Amino acid sequence: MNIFEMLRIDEGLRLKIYKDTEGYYTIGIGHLLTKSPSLNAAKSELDKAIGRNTNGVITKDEAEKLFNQDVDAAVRGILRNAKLKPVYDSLDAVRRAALINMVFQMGETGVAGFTNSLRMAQQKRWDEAAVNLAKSRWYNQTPNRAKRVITTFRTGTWDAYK
Ligand SMILES: [Cl-]
Ligand SMILES: [Cl-]
Repeated sequence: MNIFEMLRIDEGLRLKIYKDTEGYYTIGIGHLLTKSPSLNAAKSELDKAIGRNTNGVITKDEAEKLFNQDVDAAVRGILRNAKLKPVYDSLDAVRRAALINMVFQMGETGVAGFTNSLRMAQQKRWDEAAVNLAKSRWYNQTPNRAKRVITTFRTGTWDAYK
């Protein structure tokens, strides 16, 4: 298990534009294209991202390409964030993947507002963090995923993903 396989499981893989759980246009392995309700807009963002006229359809390789970029960006976002970096560097490799997952799903910003959970984790108070993380819109809107991510953070193992 690793970050790539972990997110591939949580996000799935779709080669045609689709709407995510929030109703926004997305493609591939959870690559958000736009918050706009315009499909044309979304198609515009897709073509720009891929470098061709896709007509809203991409290949597997193109999808995996975007995924790599997205993961890399996520990580760099964490390291560049003052709120995040210290937590990240305090963690073991498994829990680090849990935090990348969250950023990938919700943005640096969104995650940096789990301040309290962030602090407990820094302190290695796993159970408490777990409970606090669950008191969130995140958990109530996508509970199965959120549970997987939260057990990961809490235990430091890949159990939820088996
Ligand atoms: Cl892009
Ligand atoms: Cl879910």
